[PDB]
Amino acid sequence: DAFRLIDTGALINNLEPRQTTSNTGLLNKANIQALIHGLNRHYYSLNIDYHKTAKETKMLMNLHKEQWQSGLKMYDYEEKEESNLAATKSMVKIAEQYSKRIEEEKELTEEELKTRYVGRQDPKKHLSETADETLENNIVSVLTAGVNSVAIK
Amino acid sequence: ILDKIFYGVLDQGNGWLYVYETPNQDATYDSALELVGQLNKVVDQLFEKASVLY
Amino acid sequence: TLEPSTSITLAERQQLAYDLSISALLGDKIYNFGELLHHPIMETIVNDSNYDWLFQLLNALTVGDFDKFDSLIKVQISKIPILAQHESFLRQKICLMTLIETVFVKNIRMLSFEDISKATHLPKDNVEHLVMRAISLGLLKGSIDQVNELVTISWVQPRIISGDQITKMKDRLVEWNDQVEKLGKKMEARGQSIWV
Amino acid sequence: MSLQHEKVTIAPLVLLSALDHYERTQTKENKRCVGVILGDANSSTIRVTNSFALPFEEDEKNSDVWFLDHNYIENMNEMCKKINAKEKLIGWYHSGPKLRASDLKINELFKKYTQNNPLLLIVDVKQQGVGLPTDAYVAIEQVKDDGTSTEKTFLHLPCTIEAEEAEEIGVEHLLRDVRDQAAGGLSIRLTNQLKSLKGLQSKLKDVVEYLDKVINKELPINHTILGKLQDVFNLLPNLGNNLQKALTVKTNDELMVIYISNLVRSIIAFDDLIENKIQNKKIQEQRVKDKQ
Amino acid sequence: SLVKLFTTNELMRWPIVQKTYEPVLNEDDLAFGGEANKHHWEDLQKRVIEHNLRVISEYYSRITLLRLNELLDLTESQTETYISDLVNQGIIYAKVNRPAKIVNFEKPKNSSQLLNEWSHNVDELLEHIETIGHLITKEEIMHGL
Repeated sequence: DAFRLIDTGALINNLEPRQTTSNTGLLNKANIQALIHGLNRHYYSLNIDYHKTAKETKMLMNLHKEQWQSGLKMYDYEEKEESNLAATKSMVKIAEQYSKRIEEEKELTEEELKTRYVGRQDPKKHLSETADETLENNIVSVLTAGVNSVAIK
Repeated sequence: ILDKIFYGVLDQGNGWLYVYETPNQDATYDSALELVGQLNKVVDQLFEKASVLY
Repeated sequence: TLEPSTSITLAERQQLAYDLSISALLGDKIYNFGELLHHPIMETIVNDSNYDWLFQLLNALTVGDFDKFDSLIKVQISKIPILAQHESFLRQKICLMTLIETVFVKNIRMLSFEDISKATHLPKDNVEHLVMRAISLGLLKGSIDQVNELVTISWVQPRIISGDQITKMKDRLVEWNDQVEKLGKKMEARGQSIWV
Repeated sequence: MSLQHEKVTIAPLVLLSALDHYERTQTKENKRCVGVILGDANSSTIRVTNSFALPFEEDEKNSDVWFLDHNYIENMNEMCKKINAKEKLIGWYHSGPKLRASDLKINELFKKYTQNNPLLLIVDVKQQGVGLPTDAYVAIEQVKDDGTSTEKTFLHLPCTIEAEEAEEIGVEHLLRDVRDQAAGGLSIRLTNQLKSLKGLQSKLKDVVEYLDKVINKELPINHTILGKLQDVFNLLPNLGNNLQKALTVKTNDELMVIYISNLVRSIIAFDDLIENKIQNKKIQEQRVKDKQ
Repeated sequence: SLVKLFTTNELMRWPIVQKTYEPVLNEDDLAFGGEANKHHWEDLQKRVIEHNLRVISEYYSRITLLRLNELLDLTESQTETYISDLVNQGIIYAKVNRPAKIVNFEKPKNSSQLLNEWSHNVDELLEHIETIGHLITKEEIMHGL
């Protein structure tokens, strides 16, 4: 946010240089702590409008463009099995915790469930997160394997 | 062989003692089966919870 | 790294080319003479007949001729005792030349003891040591099999590519690129609902 | 001599300064624009961080009529050192569109100012490209591919655009209208896969075109390129047998894992539906018995 | 020359070594230098046989027993004893087939190894195609001038 000093004795007129001929300046709201140091007392605030250009915004996109030779690169086919086995074991444990959760939920009152899973692993969002993450990783692995097996040959 | 010390198979052809590497029994399927059992139990508990809805 | 300011004596450079040919023939980690033959260094004796015998022998080496090689080596074994000392090494070079050229012509990732024996003139019992030398020197990366003579071949030492080979490689490129384009078109058409 | 040319990292500020430079000096067609690429080096990954304008001049004539001010480099060096002593000259960049004749010649002028081998950075300032518009070219001496005198020429390096904390904030703010911040994980990975496939197709078409040119002898015969192509063919695996069976068994296992995960997702949805129905029934009862 | 013999991946004949380098080795002290050094010659024979096996297993895959005895020069049963000892220590992967008189020096490849090799080959192919693409433009500039 830019600033520019108040004039001087225009406070005698009390008309700090601000003619509200448009709403475009009044939309911005002065900060709280900024007024503590004095905002409308010594330097009327200004507006800030970053103006872009088609060339610049087109091509700053390149910061999130991966290398072309990385999409078809399958990673080592041992980690993709250890990860699956670990995810399956975690799924088994989380399902057991889900069973005990459902068992315990029968005799709990809402004033506790509103704060029950604050400090302990909620064994439902973990299950959904593990399922979604492993399914996404697995689908990507399948598609990469098949695509390279067909196109590369 | 019956005690599974070496995973060979004895034969009565002429006195041969074929020796085979240990089997694999991949852990993924065992984990999947325990998961399936746990999800079965979860299904029964969830339907029991749905009795109040009915 | 030679410079055009001076090319010293033509006779001395001819002798240098002669020595280079001798060393290439008697060098261990050299198994393709194409670089020397089509280099300007060979222009010094590209016409002279005094050292034409070794040029013919080098051409036979590259082609793989046996009887012509035998006659030439018999006649010129007395030209220098240095070549006479390493005649067995030269014969092993002939055998390796024949093996490499037969692998590159007949293709086939597998082979047989009988084919190598016929194409290298060695008995079917010495082919094994021949491939031992070939693998150790880095020409191939295969693996032997003696119970059934089925020598297996993998990546082979590269060779300078001629004009004809370009057309076949270009056509294979065209086919591969067309396959890739078809796969990409199918992939784009099938999943246009999520490509954002 | 340092071998530091393995990886190149560019902050977006250098590149945007390049674009600003090109749009500022009103460079028309065929007029290249050149500046310096201040950054940090002596590590394996050369990193470009800041740039500035240079008074480079050249007539579209004999390649040796190129002109460049010598005092300007040191004069900028002193001020930039005063601002920050951690940014040292590591070469130069030109405003594309592709390598020119004088690139090898002018690079030697920056040899004394630079400490390591000067770095060339091609910038596709007018944006004809599709991939990254930046590539590095370190001048090194290696034997000729035609069996002739060793030549000191340029070598391409893998350049990746990466930002630091200071510049990532600005980049994320500036393009905070076109980037799809929702996107989704699997969808963005699949889009990356398709983009990589299209890039492979484009490079294959370029190689095919170059071979078509070389068979007509518009270009000479390079045995290194042909050898690399033959190696590419040799490395091409044959699938359509033992590898086929291994791939099939892995795919089957992987699909079974996918099946398990989908089952888990379905049961989670089941619990969500049950809980939501319970809460809806409770809300209906609440409204009914409080209205009455 | 002796160092060259025990560094090159090439099988050597035991009698050739035992009759070629034997005089120079014998005229010495400490090692191979008298009756008390007879303890060393057996060790040298064992080492050369071990080197022969380490080369053959690196090259061969289905060596038959008769030719294996020919190469190692071990009589008939010392060959099987040696193979047994070296595999028991864990240097080489070997498996005998006495009724068929075959030796399977190759190690069967698990699916993980196969797919890792395929992935590495595909990665090398992609890297090489990138290098070709980036050299094509350089040479086009060089000879388009």
